Amino acid sequence: PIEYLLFEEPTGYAVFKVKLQQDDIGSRLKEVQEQINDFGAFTKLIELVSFAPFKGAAEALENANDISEGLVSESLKAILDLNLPKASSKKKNITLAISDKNLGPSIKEEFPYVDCISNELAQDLIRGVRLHGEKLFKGLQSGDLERAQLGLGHAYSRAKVKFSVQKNDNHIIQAIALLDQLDKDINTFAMRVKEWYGWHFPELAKLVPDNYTFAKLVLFIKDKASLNDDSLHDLAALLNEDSGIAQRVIDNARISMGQDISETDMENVCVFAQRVASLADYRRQLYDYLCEKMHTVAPNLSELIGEVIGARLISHAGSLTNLSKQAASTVQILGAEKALFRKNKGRISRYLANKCSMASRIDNYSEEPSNVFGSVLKKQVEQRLEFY
Amino acid sequence: VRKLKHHEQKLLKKVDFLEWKQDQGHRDTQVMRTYHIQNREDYHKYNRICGDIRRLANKLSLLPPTDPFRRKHEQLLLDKLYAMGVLTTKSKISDLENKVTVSAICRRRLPVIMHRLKMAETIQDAVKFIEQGHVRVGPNLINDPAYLVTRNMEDYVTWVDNSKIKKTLLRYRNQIDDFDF
Amino acid sequence: SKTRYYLEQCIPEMDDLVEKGLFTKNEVSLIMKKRTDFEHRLNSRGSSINDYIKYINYESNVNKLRAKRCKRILQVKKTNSLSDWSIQQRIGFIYQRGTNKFPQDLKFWAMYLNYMKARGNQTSYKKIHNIYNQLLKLHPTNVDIWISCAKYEYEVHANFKSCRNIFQNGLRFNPDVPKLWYEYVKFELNFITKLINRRKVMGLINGDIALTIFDVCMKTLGKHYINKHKGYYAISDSKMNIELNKETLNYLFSESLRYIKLFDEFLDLERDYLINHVLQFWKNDMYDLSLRKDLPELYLKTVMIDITLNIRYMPVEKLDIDQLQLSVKKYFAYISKLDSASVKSLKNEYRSYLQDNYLKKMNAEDDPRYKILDLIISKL
RNA sequence: UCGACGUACUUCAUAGGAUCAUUUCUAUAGGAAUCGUCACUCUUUGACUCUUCAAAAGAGCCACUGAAUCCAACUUGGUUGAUGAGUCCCAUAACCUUUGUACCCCAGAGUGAGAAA
RNA sequence: AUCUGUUUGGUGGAACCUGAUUAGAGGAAACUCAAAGAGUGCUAUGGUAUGGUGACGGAGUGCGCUGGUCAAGAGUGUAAAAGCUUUUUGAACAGAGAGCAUUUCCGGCAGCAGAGAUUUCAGCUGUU
Ligand SMILES: [Mg+2]
Repeated sequence: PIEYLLFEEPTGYAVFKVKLQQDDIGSRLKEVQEQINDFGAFTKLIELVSFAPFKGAAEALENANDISEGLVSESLKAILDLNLPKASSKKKNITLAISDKNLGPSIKEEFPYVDCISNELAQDLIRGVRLHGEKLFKGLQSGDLERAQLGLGHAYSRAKVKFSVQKNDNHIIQAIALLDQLDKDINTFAMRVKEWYGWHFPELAKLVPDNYTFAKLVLFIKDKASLNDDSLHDLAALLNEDSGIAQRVIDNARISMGQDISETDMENVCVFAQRVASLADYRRQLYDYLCEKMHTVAPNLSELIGEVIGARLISHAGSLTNLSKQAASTVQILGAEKALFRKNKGRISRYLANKCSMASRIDNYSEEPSNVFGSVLKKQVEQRLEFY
Repeated sequence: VRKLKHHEQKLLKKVDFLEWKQDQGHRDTQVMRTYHIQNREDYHKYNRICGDIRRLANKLSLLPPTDPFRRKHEQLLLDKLYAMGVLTTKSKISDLENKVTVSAICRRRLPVIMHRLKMAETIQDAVKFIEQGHVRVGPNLINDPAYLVTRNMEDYVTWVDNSKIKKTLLRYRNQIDDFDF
Repeated sequence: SKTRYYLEQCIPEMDDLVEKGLFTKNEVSLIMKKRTDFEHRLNSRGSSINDYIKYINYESNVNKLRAKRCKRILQVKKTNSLSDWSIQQRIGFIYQRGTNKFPQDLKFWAMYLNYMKARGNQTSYKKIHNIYNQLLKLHPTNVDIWISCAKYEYEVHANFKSCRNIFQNGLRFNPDVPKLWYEYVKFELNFITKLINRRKVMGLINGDIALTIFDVCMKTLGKHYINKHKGYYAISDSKMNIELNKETLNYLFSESLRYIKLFDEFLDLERDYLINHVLQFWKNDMYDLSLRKDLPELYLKTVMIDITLNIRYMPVEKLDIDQLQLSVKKYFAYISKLDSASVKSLKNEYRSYLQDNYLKKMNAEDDPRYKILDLIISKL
């Protein structure tokens, strides 16, 4: 006695009409089970009458939640109202086949004139619609059911888990992996800048050993021939004259062995020196972000040892959750290759590692960690330090 | 024909387009293959000769066992068939019925005897050498591969004198004497 | 096979054509040969909607040829027999088969509805309704269908009640489409204006409802726009939430502005009363953003409409100095509450509006109001 | 040499259940098959051409008319480079040694209730 | 080394024995030509086949059908009720196209004006 069928897709709600009723007494016979697999046989059983796609990703999640809770959404109420004919509440009722029994009482409340069925006969039809999928929709735009399932699946799962970007600690791992890379590249490129300008003015590389200062100076003194008293003051403003380099360069540029390189070559040196300048500034900007992120993600661990050292420790474990799950001994050897925590010296290191382990646990398993426990835990280490 | 479904096979049990009872199991084709018989009706000419022997043996068997006529004639038939090579042994009279077959006669054809004498690697190769005039029985060249060789005449099957095959045999062992050729 | 059954259904017609003398047997043979090709095309695998379109066009040409031989040979407009309605019946059946096979193709649905509407006498309107009932169920989210049947029943038939229920039901499926809101309000204002023009007609021979739709339109459209651009999740960042709130305000402001333009057409309605409601709506704070502080540019336009509201529709001939004095009086009041940069922009726009609408259309020598307007423009 | 007796030794049965055999039905209702074809992938077999082990025989001779290969000759390119020849296991590299710089000399899936007096 | 002679790897494959096969065993080529097997793809959809033989269709009337509201009736229950069942009837209202009749009009011909791109439809008057 099934006349209509409700099927819930990730894309929307589909309503079918049952053209023929399959045999119920012989439901378990093989030939009635095979017709569900065969599309030629199945298409004679049901036909699509309506389809109402969701507006977007947001609506899909809301109706996924409502269907999970056995509730009738406004969208579901609209499609059913448009399709199901009006019948008597008592004399005779339009029959609707639904997959979930919990959804029956909800639909009955909204539509008193529809009787819901979810017996094994109904399930067999629902199984067939799921089996053949988009083939039954006669080309109607159902998107791609497999792809939307992936998006909706992650959305539904995280919403129950209440997953947040705040719990994210991989930003720390990215920052540390990038920060040391910048420290390598800044040095490697800065060394090259010393060589290239070394050809044009080799002694100056000796005058200003600090590479970052050398790059800024080279950006100013592009050609050692150009030497003015005002220029001396301007480069004297660069850094300080305490080292006396301002006088040395002017006297030394006058008498030097550097062979003049072409204008195009100088253009590369200044631009490449300009490049070393940008990464240095970006590195400092990223370093502050790592410090800020550490406080938010792991205030206890950052406060106890430090933001950078904590960031290195999290990366070594591979994640904050991995660090927490480790025993105290494993945490100690986790930082024993770079000496992160470093006979009496070892005793502090072993003592400090245990506290760091507990600090990680507070951070990892707290939705909004505080630094209150980090402060006292660090204080306990300080007393241990003074004692030893 | 395509493989018959279940309900079709039940209603078409006796349908066979490739094997019939009158074929007798394609025994003729099988035997023609084993001994490389090129004439389609050579088997059935042999079969009629085998039937004649089997008819006589049956009639003799129905004569009383101690009959001198019965014993004489059965021995003559056993003597003649053994001499031809059709029968391997002369001991038992039941061989006239059980062991008289077309395969026995085909086994005395010239290609097969060449094969057993190792003059050819296969019966097919022996047929080709006969058809190409390399083979002589006695002083007579034979290009008919159906020639039936008796036991006595199997001693005179040999290569033709100027055969290229004969030179290869002697050249291989470094025993070629060009005076002979 | 299905093809043979359909070909045999043609035989009673083709026999009638021969009997009436319109077609010869050889010509009848050629027509059936072409139909045999098409029926096979439709009943086979790989059929496409183009096969249905071709077979419908072919049958149409046969009908035209039959009609012309009817006048040429029989010399009658109609021969009372099957051949009159056989082709028209057949064409409708090809449309049913095509739509069932390929419900996705909206072009074919439009052709089916146009064909049946054109022969109104042959096809009862109830059959038109069945097509729209079936089409609407298959594509509830295509607002064009909802407007189409809403339009069809309001012009051909003029069922405001059923045309209303279409808009009520259409908005139930597609509350996030501003176009359907715009058309629904357009119908209501048409219904009122037709009613008032009907009222005007009786006398010689003897708008709030739209605004409610506008108000719910503003509420509903904003809700869906937030649901979009957020994806599955809410936006944790406080700043990005405020940006999303601005987008809705700018989005809703543009949609509300279109309604302001829509009111302009309806002369019969007290549009100034209709406009003032829209302005009163934007005075209220929405989504914890005040128009004056966060989006001054929108607020300046709102003040602009309010200042010119009383004089917007006053023709140059009927220009009243008192209303201008009320208009300018509104202008100074807003200045005292506006920043210098905002005042400069409003001052420039107000000058331009007065200059283009009135000053350039006023004769300088004949109208004393020209000097007053020029003095006002100079002082502004 | 045969008998009888005694002794020793060899051999012989029979059951329960299912399936296949009737151009439906092998006797049982506990079992399972009734559709006028349109494509694509894969697999098996056989022809045709050529060929190896691996050879053997040429329906045979003349004439005309095409084709292919190898030499000679000539023409182009060629020591200012013809021919032959593993980029594809980073010679844009790996490994070893020396030097310089910064750190390290306790257990490791570490142990698990002592310590101080 | 006119030393030694075992092992490892390659070449080779007598005899005996065992197994399989046999018009001997193979190889290469393909937008070639055949005969078959398996799996997969495709709306692959008449549970009784278009609204229609002037044997007709459209418009409208009536009957019929549907929904709930109200009123009354019957039953049950009560001290009296309230409450519940009703294949009991009626009223107005809201409808479906989903059946049955209906000749009441229209679909022959001419004229008026209107909507859309010479053609399509709607209306009005005369006429068969
Ligand atoms: Mg037995």
